[PDB]
This record gives sequence, structure tokens and C-alpha cells, in this order.
Amino acid sequence: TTYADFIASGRTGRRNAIHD
Amino acid sequence: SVKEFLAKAKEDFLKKWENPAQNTAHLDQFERIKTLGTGSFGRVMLVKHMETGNHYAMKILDKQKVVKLKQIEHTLNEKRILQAVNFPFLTKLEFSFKDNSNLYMVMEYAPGGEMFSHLRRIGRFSEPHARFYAAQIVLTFEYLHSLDLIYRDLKPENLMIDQQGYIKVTDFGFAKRVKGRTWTLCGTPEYLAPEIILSKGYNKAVDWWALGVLIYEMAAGYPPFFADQPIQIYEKIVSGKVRFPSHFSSDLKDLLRNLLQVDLTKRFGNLKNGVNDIKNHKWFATTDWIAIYQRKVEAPFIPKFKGPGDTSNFDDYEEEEIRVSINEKCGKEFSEF
Ligand SMILES: Clc1ccc(C2(c3ccc(-c4ncnc5[nH]cnc45)cc3)CCNCC2)cc1
Repeated sequence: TTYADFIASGRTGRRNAIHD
Repeated sequence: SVKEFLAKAKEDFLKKWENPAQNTAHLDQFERIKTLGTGSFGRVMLVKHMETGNHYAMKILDKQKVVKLKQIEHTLNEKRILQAVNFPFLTKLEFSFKDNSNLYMVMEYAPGGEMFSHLRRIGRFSEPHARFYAAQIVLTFEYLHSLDLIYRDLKPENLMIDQQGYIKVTDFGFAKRVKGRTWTLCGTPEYLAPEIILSKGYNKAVDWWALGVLIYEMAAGYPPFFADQPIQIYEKIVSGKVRFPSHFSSDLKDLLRNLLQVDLTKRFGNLKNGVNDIKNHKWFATTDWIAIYQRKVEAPFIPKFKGPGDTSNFDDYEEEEIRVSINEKCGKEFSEF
């Protein structure tokens, strides 16, 4: 499931901003 | 009316924008209680203002770290904007100051914690629950955009819940007052509009794309474009394909198709009719926009509130000194702060 793929990913914690 | 409210709002903003408040407190006027969260060049702490006993959130930025990360002008933007705005779903600065080492911004404390925490824990929000938050974002952006401000970092991590269950948009590190196009590559991967990723000049339309991502994430429990690495996420965002969970209502999907629209001539919020294309969409049919602004709608989630200065809705972070050098750092860079 997409839920399961999300929870198993490394991006379920607080996500940092990007910048140049 | 809306147009009249926003005109008066702009008169209030411009006066403060052109003559910013400066050096309106000192660190010794506050008691530091706990770290609410951290960033690359700073942290936000719960503090108590000793004069009043009022609790505030205090954002502490290390000047040398801001310089190293090339965020000088962006930080000046943040302070200048936040001292000048005033809106129910934003935390304006109550005070600001600096010392030898740090920059300080003091704002109303939201004790309900981050929307992020509740969203991940609960899994997802119902459509009514997601709509209640979305309405407050729609009004905030209408306010901000009318002042020629772009926000550029919408995500659940930046949305704090107050004692009444209403939200505060926080962290204006990438906010900018700009009338034309701007070019800075900034934001959070999952929330970047395709224009940003493809290095085009972009405008406030990126905030409306970001709203699409937020609404999707709140309703699904995960964002429309994710992967293990940002580059994979950027590939998904540009490709022009999104999938909706089967539980998404017809109305929700249509709103999202119009918000997550790569074609800027078609993206809701960026058309001739402006924000009203969003406000008058079927998905918002049950939204009383004035009642939300007035904070008369009952929140679908009200947080645990055990008392003043309660931090139970925030995570724990290792507490570190606020060290103040005997020598002034970066005096010229932050002179206007
Ligand atoms: Cl430098 C820095 C430090 C911490 C934050 C975060 C942050 C934490 C708390 C608050 C905050 N909490 C409570 N009340 C507030 N009023 C204004 N900001 C508040 C705002 C931003 C951003 C969202 N994820 C957690 C860290 C951003 C930037």
C-alpha cells in the first residue's frame, strides 16, 4: 500500500528545507 | 468587505514595513524554560516574560551560522516582515533584539504543538478536519499575498496548533516581499512547485501549489510526491502525474487537480478570479469564511492543555547554553535587525 511505502520511507520525520 | 479589510491591513503593514521596530527587549527580561525545536542556525524556546508573566516562543538565531549558511538577507526578511504583519493565523513579533552572538525574535506561544506531530500520530485527518485547517491557510495567503509577500515554506512542520485548535503559520525564514518574479531555490522538496525545481522565475503561485500538497497530505496522511531521495521527489513533481486515495471525495480531487496544476494559466489562486476560485470551490461550500477568520467555528481537534507554559505537545530536545560572546559578531551584516 502507499501508506506502507510511506511509513517504510526515510521521509516520515520532520523534513528540512533546501536552499542554494 | 474583503477588499476593504485588506486595504486597511496594507496601510497598517506599510507603516511598520517602512519603519521597523528594533531593540524592543533584552535577553535578561525573559526566563528560558525549554527548547520547542531546532533548525540549522538556531532554535525556538518557550520563555516567560518576567515583567508580565506572559509565555512566549523565542526564536534564537546564531549570527555566525546564519552568515555561514548565506541566510543573512532571508533572516532580515523574516524579522522585517514578522514585525510588520498582524493576522489571526500568524505570530507577529511581540519583541525583537540582538546581542554580540545571537538574533532574537519573540512571538506568541502556541501550546498545541506542531500539526506535523498530530498528523503523523493520528495518521490522517478527515476532510472536514483538513478543510478547517486549509481555510485558515487560504485566508493567511490571501492576506500575505495582498501585501506582496510570498511565504515559500508551507508544510505541517511549520503549522502550530493553539489552545483553541486554530493554527499559526510559523517560520518566515524564506518569506519575501516582491512585486515581480523571484528566483531563489528554496522550500522543502515535497512542497516545491515545478517552476522552482526547473529554475524558472516564479511568483506567489508557488504558495497555492504548496497548499495543494498540504491538503493532500492532511487528507491522505502522506504527500502526493514522495521517495527516499529528493531527486526522486523532483522527478515525480515535474512529471505531471498525481494519484488520489480512493477515499478522497470527488470535490477534493477536483480542488487538488486545480491546485497541483503545472500549467500556471490554469492553477487556482493564480487566475483572473484570484483566491475566490479557491474560496468558492465546492469542497469549501460548507466553509463560512468570516466565521473562521473570526474564530467562531468549533475546532475539530482541541489539544491537551494542562496549564500555562505546558510543553507536553512538543518533543524533547537536548538543552544547550545560550552563550553570548564578549565580542560582537557580524555587526554590519545585521545592523538593521
Ligand atoms: Cl531556527 C528554527 C527552529 C525551530 C523551528 C521549528 C519551530 C518550532 C516551534 C515553533 C513555535 N512553537 C510554538 N509557538 C510558536 N510561536 C511561534 N513559533 C512557535 C516554531 C517553529 C520549525 C517547525 N518544526 C519544529 C522546529 C524552525 C526554525
